[PDB]
Amino acid sequence: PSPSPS
Amino acid sequence: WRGEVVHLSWSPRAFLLKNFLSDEECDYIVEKARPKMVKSSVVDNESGKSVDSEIRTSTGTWFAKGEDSVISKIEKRVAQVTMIPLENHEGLQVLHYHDGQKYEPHYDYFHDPVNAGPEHGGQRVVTMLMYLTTVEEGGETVLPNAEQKVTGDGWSECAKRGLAVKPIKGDALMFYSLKPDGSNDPASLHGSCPTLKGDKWSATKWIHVAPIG
Amino acid sequence: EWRGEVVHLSWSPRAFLLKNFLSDEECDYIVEKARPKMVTGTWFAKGEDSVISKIEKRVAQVTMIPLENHEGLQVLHYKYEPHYDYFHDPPEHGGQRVVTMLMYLTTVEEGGETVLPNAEQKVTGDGWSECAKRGLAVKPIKGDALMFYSLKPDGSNDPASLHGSCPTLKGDKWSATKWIHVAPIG
Ligand SMILES: [Zn+2]
Ligand SMILES: [Zn+2]
Ligand SMILES: [Zn+2]
Ligand SMILES: [Zn+2]
Ligand SMILES: [Zn+2]
Ligand SMILES: [Zn+2]
Ligand SMILES: [Zn+2]
Ligand SMILES: [Zn+2]
Repeated sequence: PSPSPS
Repeated sequence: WRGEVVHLSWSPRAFLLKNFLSDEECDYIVEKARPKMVKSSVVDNESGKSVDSEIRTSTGTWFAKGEDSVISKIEKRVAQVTMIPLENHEGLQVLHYHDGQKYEPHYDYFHDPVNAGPEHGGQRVVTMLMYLTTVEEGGETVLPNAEQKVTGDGWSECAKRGLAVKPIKGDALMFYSLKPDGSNDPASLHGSCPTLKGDKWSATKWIHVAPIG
Repeated sequence: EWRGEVVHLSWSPRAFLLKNFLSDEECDYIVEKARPKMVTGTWFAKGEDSVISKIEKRVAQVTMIPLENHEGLQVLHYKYEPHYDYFHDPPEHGGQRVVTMLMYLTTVEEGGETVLPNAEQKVTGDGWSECAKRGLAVKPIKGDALMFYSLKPDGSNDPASLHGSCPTLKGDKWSATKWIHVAPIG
């Protein structure tokens, strides 16, 4: 899965 | 900025920027980042909630935009080269992998119904990966769905699964998560191969299609 | 393999000035082959000759949009009529046009500027024609190429990208242009 946002 | 740019691939669209960051910048960033490092997280594909997962075993931290002179110069350099305005950029994410730490193959674009929302700047379109150290063994950025795989010496087996990039201090990888028409590019599947010998420090800029806010 | 100086011009529209994008000799090559063919303006087909093919691949590299998505090279030999390069009102080949590269084949001593009237900041002072002061402007300088975006990063149309050409006051404006779409032109 996608890296967690800022 | 101006340096050598090596076209890596068209599918996905991938470019390597040689000597993007100075050694001095690389060092400064690792130093500021060290004390703040915590376990990296991912978002659930369905829910968009940030969670801990075996998938991804680095540590990381964040720097807010504009909170630091050194990083602000870098920030502007990243906007310059990507040709997308600073408003669309997430904060700088600094990462560390060692001693088996990895990031299994994944997409930087979101699947979930929350994280690519308007408020969040819409979808992620491009990522800049800045290597802050040179890694002895492993820790390659691997792109398994690339048109052209690497072979021969000095590449882990993990890295032969795809097109791969050896982390070298001062180099940055730019690749697109989206096609130019804005559709998802599945060719952009990427990971970080287990870091075996060495401390891999990198920094990322995840840039969106629209302003965050 | 083209390493050059990029001068950031604007954020609204997104516009960039690529110094020495073409060699003096490339310029000369293009204009000499275009001459016998002008009717003025004229078109060279993709990958039609080795010289232009090399240039085509350069454009692909700097725009970071592959060749499939590019139209051929339109050579123009130079009525203020600013316009948008995107399709609009009151489904096309390659879909929308996203990026335009305007390559100056000659240096123009006076006038001839590419003008962007809906731009964030307009030029002032000298060396600038009256027409050019209507907007952000760029001087034709042999070998320089203007790169600008017709669409915002989210693929919406950017009216800030409005652009025209000012009358030539002294000299002889020659240019070569490349239009790049969001999808293959096939
Ligand atoms: Zn789903
Ligand atoms: Zn796993
Ligand atoms: Zn990623
Ligand atoms: Zn929200
Ligand atoms: Zn370590
Ligand atoms: Zn029109
Ligand atoms: Zn036009
Ligand atoms: Zn003439």
